[PDB]
Amino acid sequence: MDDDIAALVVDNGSGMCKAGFAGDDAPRAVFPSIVGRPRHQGVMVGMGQKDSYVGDEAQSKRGILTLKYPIEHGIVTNWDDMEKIWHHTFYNELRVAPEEHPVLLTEAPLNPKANREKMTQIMFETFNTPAMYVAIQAVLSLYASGRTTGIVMDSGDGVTHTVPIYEGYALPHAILRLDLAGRDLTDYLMKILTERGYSFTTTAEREIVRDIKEKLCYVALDFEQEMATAASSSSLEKSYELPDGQVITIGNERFRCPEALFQPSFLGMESCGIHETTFNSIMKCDVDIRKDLYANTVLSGGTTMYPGIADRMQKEITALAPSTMKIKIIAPPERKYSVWIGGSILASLSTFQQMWISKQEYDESGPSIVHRKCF
Amino acid sequence: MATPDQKSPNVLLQNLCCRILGRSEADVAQQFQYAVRVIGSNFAPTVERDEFLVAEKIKKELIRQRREADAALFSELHRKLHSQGVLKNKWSILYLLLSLSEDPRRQPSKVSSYATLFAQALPRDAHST
Amino acid sequence: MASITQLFDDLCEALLPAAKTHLGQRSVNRKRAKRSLKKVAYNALFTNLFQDETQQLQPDMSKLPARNKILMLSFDLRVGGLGPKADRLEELVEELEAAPCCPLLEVGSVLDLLVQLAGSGPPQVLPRKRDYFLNNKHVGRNVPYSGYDCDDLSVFEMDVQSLISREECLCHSMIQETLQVMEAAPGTGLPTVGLFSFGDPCGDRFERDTRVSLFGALVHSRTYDMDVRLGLPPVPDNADLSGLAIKVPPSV
Amino acid sequence: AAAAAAANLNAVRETMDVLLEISRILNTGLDMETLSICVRLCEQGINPEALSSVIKELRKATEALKAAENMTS
Amino acid sequence: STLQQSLELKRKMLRDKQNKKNSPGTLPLASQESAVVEDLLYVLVGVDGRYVSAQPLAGRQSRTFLVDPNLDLSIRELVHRILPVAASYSAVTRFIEEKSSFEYGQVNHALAAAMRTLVKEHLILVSQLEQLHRQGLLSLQKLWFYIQPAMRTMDILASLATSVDKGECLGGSTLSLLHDRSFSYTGDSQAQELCLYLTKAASAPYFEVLEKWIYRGIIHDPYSEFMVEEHELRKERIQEDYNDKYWDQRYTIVQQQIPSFLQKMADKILSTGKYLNVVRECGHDVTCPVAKEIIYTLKERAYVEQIEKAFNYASKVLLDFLM
Amino acid sequence: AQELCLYLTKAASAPYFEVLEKWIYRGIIHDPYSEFMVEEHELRKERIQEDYNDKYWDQRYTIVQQQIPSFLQKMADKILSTGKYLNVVRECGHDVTCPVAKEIIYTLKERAYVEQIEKAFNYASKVLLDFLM
Amino acid sequence: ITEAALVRDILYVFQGIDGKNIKMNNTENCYKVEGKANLSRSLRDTAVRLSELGWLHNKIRRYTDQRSLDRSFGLVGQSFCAALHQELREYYRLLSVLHSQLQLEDDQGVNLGLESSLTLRRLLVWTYDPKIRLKTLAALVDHCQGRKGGELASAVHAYTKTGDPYMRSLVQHILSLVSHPVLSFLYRWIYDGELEDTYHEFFVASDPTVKTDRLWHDKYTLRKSMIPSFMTMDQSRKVL
Repeated sequence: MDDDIAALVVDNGSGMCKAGFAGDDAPRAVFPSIVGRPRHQGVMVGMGQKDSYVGDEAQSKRGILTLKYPIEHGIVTNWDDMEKIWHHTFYNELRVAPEEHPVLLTEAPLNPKANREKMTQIMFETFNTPAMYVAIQAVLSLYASGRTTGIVMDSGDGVTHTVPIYEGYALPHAILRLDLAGRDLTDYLMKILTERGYSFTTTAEREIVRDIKEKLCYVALDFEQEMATAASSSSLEKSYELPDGQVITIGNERFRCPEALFQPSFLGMESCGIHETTFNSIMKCDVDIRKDLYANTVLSGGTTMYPGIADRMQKEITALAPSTMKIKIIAPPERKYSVWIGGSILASLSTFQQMWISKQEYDESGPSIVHRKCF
Repeated sequence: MATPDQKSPNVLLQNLCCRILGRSEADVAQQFQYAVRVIGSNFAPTVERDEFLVAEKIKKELIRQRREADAALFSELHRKLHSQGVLKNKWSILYLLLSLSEDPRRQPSKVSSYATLFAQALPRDAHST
Repeated sequence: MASITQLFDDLCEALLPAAKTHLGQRSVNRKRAKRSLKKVAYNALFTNLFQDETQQLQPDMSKLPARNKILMLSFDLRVGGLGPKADRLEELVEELEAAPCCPLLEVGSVLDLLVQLAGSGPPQVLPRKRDYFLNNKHVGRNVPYSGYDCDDLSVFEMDVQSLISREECLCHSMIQETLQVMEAAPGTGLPTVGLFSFGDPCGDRFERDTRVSLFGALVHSRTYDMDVRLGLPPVPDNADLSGLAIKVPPSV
Repeated sequence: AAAAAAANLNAVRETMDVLLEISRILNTGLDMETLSICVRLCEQGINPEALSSVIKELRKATEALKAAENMTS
Repeated sequence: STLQQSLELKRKMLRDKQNKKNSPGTLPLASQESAVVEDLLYVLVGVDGRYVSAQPLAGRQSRTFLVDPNLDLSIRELVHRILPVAASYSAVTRFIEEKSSFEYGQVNHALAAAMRTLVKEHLILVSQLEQLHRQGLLSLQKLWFYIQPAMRTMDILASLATSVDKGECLGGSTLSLLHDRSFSYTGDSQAQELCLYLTKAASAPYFEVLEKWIYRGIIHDPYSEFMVEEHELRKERIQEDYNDKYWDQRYTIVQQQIPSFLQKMADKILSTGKYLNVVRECGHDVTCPVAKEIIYTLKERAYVEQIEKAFNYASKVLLDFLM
Repeated sequence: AQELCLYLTKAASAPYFEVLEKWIYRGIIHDPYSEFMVEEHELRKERIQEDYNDKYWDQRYTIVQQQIPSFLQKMADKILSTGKYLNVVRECGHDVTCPVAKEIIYTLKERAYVEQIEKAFNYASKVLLDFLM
Repeated sequence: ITEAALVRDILYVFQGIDGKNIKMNNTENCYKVEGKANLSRSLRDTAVRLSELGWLHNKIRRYTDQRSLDRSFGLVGQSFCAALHQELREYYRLLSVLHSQLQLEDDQGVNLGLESSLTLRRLLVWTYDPKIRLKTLAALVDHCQGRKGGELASAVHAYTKTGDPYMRSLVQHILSLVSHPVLSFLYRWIYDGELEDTYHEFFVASDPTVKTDRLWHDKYTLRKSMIPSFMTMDQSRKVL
């Protein structure tokens, strides 16, 4: 068995980091982009508690750890803690030496060049990786769609981006970022559940409300019609039993919560709806490629997993795009993991193996290679 | 910088239809299909590859049009064409030109009668094509 | 909707070669081949994704209506002597385009793919037997007055001759294959290499040297031929003049 | 939906017949079931030029794989 | 002869299937060599030579040959060394031809078919050697060398056939015996490969029956070869009788029919098929989405993982049905 | 052989179906060899009205049982009635153009010819009923 | 005795014809080699081996002649005989190819000791698979002897249970071909009420004497013996 050293695939979602090997159909490791450090250094030091836990290990130690997220609203906020999280992932979950494997990294849309540079420096100097690449998550999802022109809708928990791409090149003038994602929808769902009489106040109850949203919330094709149906019929109403056996009832919140994608004011968000964000990104794009972008609208990220999101996006884009524009919204069933799938797809290309930035190229160009070598 | 090469009948028919109708191939799809259907099953084993018959027919037509001078000019043109070795299927070219010829008299604006004679040409069918 | 990765996985699975009956190694080879084929497939799918504009394929036929490409293929078929088949293909293409409720949203794109799939389909087509009614030229109610022209008769004769020749050619090819199988060298061509033969020492250098040396029997010669007449190097002409030198094996 | 399913089935049958004729002239090894799968993929917006290049590459890969299977069996 | 034992195996398998189916000193040295070549070429086809004739087979013994006493002692010893291969060939052919009867069940029939294919390959080799002799290209030492590996292969195959015949192994017991023989060839990579091919072929119908049982809860076992046997329980008493005749008596495990390579997973297969049969008997039509071709493999127990997956699927379906 | 026999049967029915069509659409027997399942007998029309026997209805056209095709045997009576009606209409001086006149094709599996015959019979019956009323 | 004469006799036996030196022994119901001394005992055994194939051929031809003349075999029986004739035609085509190869070997005159030369052993090898095919066909004929209609269909289904994959495939093809008319008649009766059972071969029976008052009760009956073994009793009842 030829042990072809698999490239590393790291999907950095706004809510959760997902990582694995190139050529895998899914990331091998998928954990929240959270790094936890022990809340009480004193008592648990004797019990072999790590000073910090990352990913799933942070969740397992959440009782004794203070969790920190080195990626905030989809943006890396702690480069040292993000590097520690990646190291923990590599050595414990994947159990691989990053010095022996090329690493394909993902980035948020509009990630600062300097932030890319600092990440590259950390990757090249701490992990001594033989090769690396930094790709925009939405670009990888677009590559997973087999397209070179289009708009990728990557929606994690912390941030939403709209990234127009033409002939394989992203359209920076048409790239849009929306700081509204699964976290905001989860907080809105928690609010509406508290209004419904189910009390969710703890970070554990907040996570319960998030899971409830992920399981029972859906995106209405017509938010007002679904809200009216839930108000006039319990067919859209759903009961949910809490782990303590308390039954909560959710009605239009099943669709009012994701209705914020079209009407973010429904969540109390001042952000534009998905239709307005899509329209603005298309208008910021070239008119000649706008037709193909509408025809190549890819849904990505965990927040694209909402049932009904595809129909809502179709309706909204049709109402917002030119009537002559061929609009096609692609909502892959794996769009919760679309980032990881796209990274695996992209990293699997033979011609891409020459596109990795090697450790030698990093040492030659330094951290600025991210701004100088990856275009 | 174009070198003569055998191109598929579809390309030639498309260009011909575009120039004849003066419209895009999309606008002549029905006509293109009809022409394609008729043309696609038509091989001429019965046509006699003899320029002399075509030349005689052209001369007779010109005489009918009282254009004996034009007939002489046509003869000279045919002689020049024979001098050049550019065309291989001259009988076909002459037949096509004669068939697509439109009488300027039909000079005038009409032609006196159409008493087609048995004269005609050969049937070549005698050979096992 | 299924993912593009999932759709390509399904395509690769359906397109995967039917495993030859060899159980064991072919399963692992199939998994590795599936991964490799996926990589190749994506390379072809994204051949133009990162290809410079300079490899702009010819703009002509791409702007042509799919119907026009279908008409081109019909014309070639008619020229190809498939007139009835050309007519049937044209009828079916008109019907497919005429379908007022195509349940596929990319039916036009599907036709475009089929044009792009022209020449990509599977092919010996057993010649269509003459329907008794099809060749019944003189069996009809409204028989048009025709001559005695037997052009169609000559075509039918040629078709029958082709059928007979095809049966004879199939017989000759089958005979040649069966004799050629029976004609392999003694002990050659066996499917269980080495199980009923002393396996050819092509693999291991030690085994190779043993075979060419006949388990080390050969001193100065190496051979793959089992029918070689063994000879020794001739006596040097200078042996009576210079004596007999100990032959030193060449250092190479 | 039932009418849509029946229309899709009839369309698949018509496409399979047309594809069979094209395939017979085409002498390349494309099957009906793979064609249906591609049609589902093509309905998802795959570029027909990309699809053709992929099909050609798949046929070459299938021939290489058949040679490999014949050598390994 | 092996033919009588194989015919008896056919009759026994027929009974099991019916129960399952309720439906020279003066010759010149070169001329002696040539005559011996002709006799050996006949014996490889089971034909007596002019100077070397086969003795009649007494019982389930290897075929004996009578050799002309006037042959060279060294030649006679080489002939006696080769004659074992021809005796093994004749015995194998007799067994193959007898157990090839439909009465022998699909597994034994497939085994005989594989043996017939290998016998055909042996005959092809022998025909090429005969041609070389006719070409004058065949020496006695070259023949001995070329047949030595073939002799060993045929002897191993004949020993396996004789062991199966002595054990009258059938179905799952036959599959267990095949597995054990494959382990017996652990030191013989070529014999191991041959046994692996044979085992995969014999498991193909057995794996088909297993697939049918695990995916449909239907035993489509005409020869009663699977490790799970169905007993007709009166459904009226399956609900009526305090005994779970539907769960416990409708399907029973045939311990002798447990394949040795499946023995570790047999119980999971049994439970899966029991659950599927209950679901069908419950009036829920179950289309198994996990139905896949089961292939015998010697190094990888992929079938075991597939059986575990099927067991889990059936368990999930049954749990959902019950809830 | 089944295909060959089917081709042969269709060919042999072509003139027979033509005769049937002529009878059903015009009530005219153009049968030089008396092969159709319906045989015409010359009944004196003058005495057809005079004689108590419906010689026009009963004697002008007779069924040839031996000429009844086995595949048409189940429809023979309907064919007879259709031709009788057409003959009556012609004898009434009403020229009847059968609007349901279609080519009759021999079919082995489908009795499509039977359904067409029934349609023609219904058309003739309706025309006759309107004429009588 | 030249080998070529034996070749000619073997080709005749493959054609079911007695050779000049090999004749069918009616007492042994096999071709017997004429007692001329020049036959090798090994050659004699080879002649017997070929005469087994000739005996099978003659048996097949006897069956074909016996059933081709029997109008009482009915449409289903005729279809089964036709399928058997088609398989026999394939066998005869193969035999013709082998005969042409033997003629080429005889005409070339050279005792080429090449592995391709037509040896009696090579002939036996080339006919080994045909021998298995013919053995399978003969066993099928023997098991199907005396069976007709649904009993013939049941016998065919019984032969489908063979373990030999080549025999299994062949029997599956033959079963499908014979059932296509049989299933057509059966299904036409059970769905459309058409009963072209000249030999009363279909599993649905109609009593023409049953009045309409008992039509539902008595008019239609099941020919249980004519029930194909590929149909269940519950399926048969539903069809009825």
